[PDB]
Amino acid sequence: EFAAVDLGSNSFHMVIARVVDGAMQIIGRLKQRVHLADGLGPDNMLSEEAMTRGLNCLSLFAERLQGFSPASVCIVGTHTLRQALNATDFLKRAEKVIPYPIEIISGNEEARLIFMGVEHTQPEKGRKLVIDIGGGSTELVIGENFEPILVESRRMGCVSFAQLYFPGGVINKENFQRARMAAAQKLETLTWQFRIQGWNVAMGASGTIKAAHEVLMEMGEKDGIITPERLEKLVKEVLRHRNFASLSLPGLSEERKTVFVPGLAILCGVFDALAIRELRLSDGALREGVLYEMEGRFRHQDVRSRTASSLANQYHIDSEQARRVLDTTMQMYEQWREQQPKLAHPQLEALLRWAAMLHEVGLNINHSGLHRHSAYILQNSDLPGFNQEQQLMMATLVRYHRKAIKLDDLPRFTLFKKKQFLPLIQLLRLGVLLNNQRQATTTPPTLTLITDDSHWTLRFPHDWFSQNALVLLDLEKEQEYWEGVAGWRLKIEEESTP
Amino acid sequence: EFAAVDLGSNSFHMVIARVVDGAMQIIGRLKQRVHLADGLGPDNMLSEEAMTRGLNCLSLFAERLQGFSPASVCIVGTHTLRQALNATDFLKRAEKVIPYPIEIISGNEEARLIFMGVEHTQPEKGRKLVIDIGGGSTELVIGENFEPILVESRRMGCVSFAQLYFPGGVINKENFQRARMAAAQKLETLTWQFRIQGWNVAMGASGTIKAAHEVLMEMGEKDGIITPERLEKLVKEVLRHRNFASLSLPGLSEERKTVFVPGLAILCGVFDALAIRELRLSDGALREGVLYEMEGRFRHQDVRSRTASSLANQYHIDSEQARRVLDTTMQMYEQWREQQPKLAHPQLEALLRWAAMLHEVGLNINHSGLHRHSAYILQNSDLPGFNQEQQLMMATLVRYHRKAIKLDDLPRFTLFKKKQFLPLIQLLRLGVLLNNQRQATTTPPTLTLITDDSHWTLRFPHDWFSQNALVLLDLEKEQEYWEGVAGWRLKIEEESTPEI
Repeated sequence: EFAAVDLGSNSFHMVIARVVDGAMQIIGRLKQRVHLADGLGPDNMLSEEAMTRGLNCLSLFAERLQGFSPASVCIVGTHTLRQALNATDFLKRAEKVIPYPIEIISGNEEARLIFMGVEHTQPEKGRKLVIDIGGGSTELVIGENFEPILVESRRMGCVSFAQLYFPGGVINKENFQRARMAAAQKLETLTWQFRIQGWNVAMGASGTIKAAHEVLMEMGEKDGIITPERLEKLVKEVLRHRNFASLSLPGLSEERKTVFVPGLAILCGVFDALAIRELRLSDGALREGVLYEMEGRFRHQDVRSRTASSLANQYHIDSEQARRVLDTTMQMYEQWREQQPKLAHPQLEALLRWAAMLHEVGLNINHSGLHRHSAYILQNSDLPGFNQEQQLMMATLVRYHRKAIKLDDLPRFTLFKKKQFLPLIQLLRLGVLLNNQRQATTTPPTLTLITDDSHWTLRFPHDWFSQNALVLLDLEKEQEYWEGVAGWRLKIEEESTP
Repeated sequence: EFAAVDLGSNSFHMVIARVVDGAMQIIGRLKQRVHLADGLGPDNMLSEEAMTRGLNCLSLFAERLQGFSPASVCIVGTHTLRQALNATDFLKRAEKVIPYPIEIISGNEEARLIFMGVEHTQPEKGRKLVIDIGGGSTELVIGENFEPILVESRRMGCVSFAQLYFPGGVINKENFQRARMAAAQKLETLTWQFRIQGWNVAMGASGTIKAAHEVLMEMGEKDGIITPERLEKLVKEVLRHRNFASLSLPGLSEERKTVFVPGLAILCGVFDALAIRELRLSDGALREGVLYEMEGRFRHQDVRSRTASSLANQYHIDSEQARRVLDTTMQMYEQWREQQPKLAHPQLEALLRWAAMLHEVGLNINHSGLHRHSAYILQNSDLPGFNQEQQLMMATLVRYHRKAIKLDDLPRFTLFKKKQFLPLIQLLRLGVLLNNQRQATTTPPTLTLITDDSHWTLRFPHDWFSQNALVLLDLEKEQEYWEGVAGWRLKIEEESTPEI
């Protein structure tokens, strides 16, 4: 029994499901019109009223989810929480009304998941184009057979476009055209690329496209296909009205009336830019993509594994070295975990494992400043399957893997605590250093790690450094590096005369 | 007549030559101890006394090069200038005693040129290992047929290791032992790779290795080869003495006595690390690499072209887009140039071209923040042929090619002035944006650029924007960007004359 929750701009959505004989099956769906993006202002601060509204919904969502284990639930946040400067404050307050962490995801991860949701709900063959127009952002993907090919997101949605192009809710040809051209403008750099890739079928998701389809059926269209001609009919109808408040289109809810016009403008902008001839509405979207992702992970299908393996190929990472560092780092990790079990968490363990595998990702840029270059790539790339904090954590572990360490600029995390991840930096630094000689590395048959808080002792075999003098110099340098970090101390020992 | 000069950490060097019927004819060579590296204090600030030694030598060099045009001289700076936090002060002071710009180059670039100098001087067949121990850095290169295969540089040299391991010039087994191991420690990551790669001959360059060779010959070794056994003989002779000041090995100058022991220690460490059996002395080194490069550049052969084409392959850059943006940018550049020709410079022209060609290098990191990611790769990668300022300038042009612009964040340059390079940023921003639609781009048949200092007017064909609405929106956003930059103004016009 799983649940996927999507904290969007216009609404918060939830889906609950189970798996029977390998097949997914929906138990319940929940939706509450929260208007999170409405509370977003000039300074990009969520208002106290919108935050109160959202907290009230998460308590209701937590009520429905009473008894669900953290593993059976995924809550994601999108455009509005990506742009809110006080996102952290909302997240922290949310902690007291819903016991599952909120995971902010990037626009390109959101687009990827929407595509997966459409693909899993709409299992119709062919290369698909997937469009999703939201309250704050718009996603566009071309893919086939659950494999994305092109993935994009743009900061345009019905809420933002309402304020920018329809001040006070005013409807006219000029306001509409400006909004439509603005939408095409945002797609300028991808039109040739998307059109030359092409698609067998185009599918549209979420509220704006759904309303467009419903108004068309109300206005006499014989089938549900959205076409350039039919969109022009919708525009003509819209322009018969002077304001969003008097937008009396058959089939529109009072709520949809506040955002339908800017949404339609973006939709027209999309069709204009990509020259879509036929678009059908999909019942799948983000929450379904999330639901299928979490389920695949219970079956040990984790796209992040593929992400890490593809990064290794893209950047020509020495796999033999990656594996040496991983083995060394994790041999020490198991001991650290053994001695401080309350601080060890499987999610951070996974991130440490990928950090070890990817610490040399920036080598093809330069060995000089390698930790900074590796961190640059990991922090700024598109990493399918990673949420924002996971991505930033992995980059952070890599950022501090060698040379002088001052933790002045350490990022804050809502999902991870310093007591849990600082020791992973210590472990990775030691794991890397011990493998400096690459293929010439002599690996000790045994290596004992003894921890007393952040005062660590590494005990090597009897007389080991007599044949590994350079390693000892590297360790003595690391001891000096740890002296800069308050609380950290490194001691090196060797087993005594037998 | 042309000359190559390098400002090292112990010696400054020069070579003067001329080309006769396809052949390089070396006219003369100069080596002068300056020991600039001794002036590097704990805060990495070059001392006044050291800067004065450097400037006095540059004055002498300038006089030697009287009548040489700037195109006929290339001066490069290595380790000491890379490390000096006040390098810019020294470079500004040098402007008054020698009229040629001093080009600081990376350790990697230095290593590459050293290998090139050995190859051009040692016309011998085979894959070569090249070791060069300077006063401040040590380079190790494996290459063949004038192409480097493995290129490395480490921060260890005969001047720097003197202070570090032999304080007060005190010589003893423990001090020597430490220096030798420290040199091996710096080679940790490259030994296996280098040893597997192998070489048909090992060549050594610069003063430390030349001194080791000269002392061995004076000791009676039958041939001039440096071997591990012979190095142990040198070490034993060295340890007989208590100080640099009393190092009476036959064949060492008083100047060489001050740095011979730490250099010897590094040499032993290199031999331990790479398992070298025989090291032959080469008389070619960095200055010869610079010299042969300058010569190729007269014949329009520039390794930077290969560097730019290699980056395009490495990062799968769209060549059609690169070409589109280059053409657009350079068509406006020629108009800019003709309106203020004094402000144009061949060097900066070449860097704008390459910036246009490589502005999308960071696309594999992300489509968003492209200007930042592209600049990051260009700023931090090894780019053969480029000096530090050229590399940073090229990366800077790319860094500012889109989005909000803030001139207060620009880096300083000794070689380029804002009046010469800010218009390159303006040209590139325009060239890129006019091609936003890629292959779907509509290229205007004409495009006139009119400049009034930094108030620029772009004049498009009659009625051009009626069929290119998105391009106008992009240009309007660019106009807004310039309105936030003092003195910069963008005006967009259409020719007013109707045509049939």
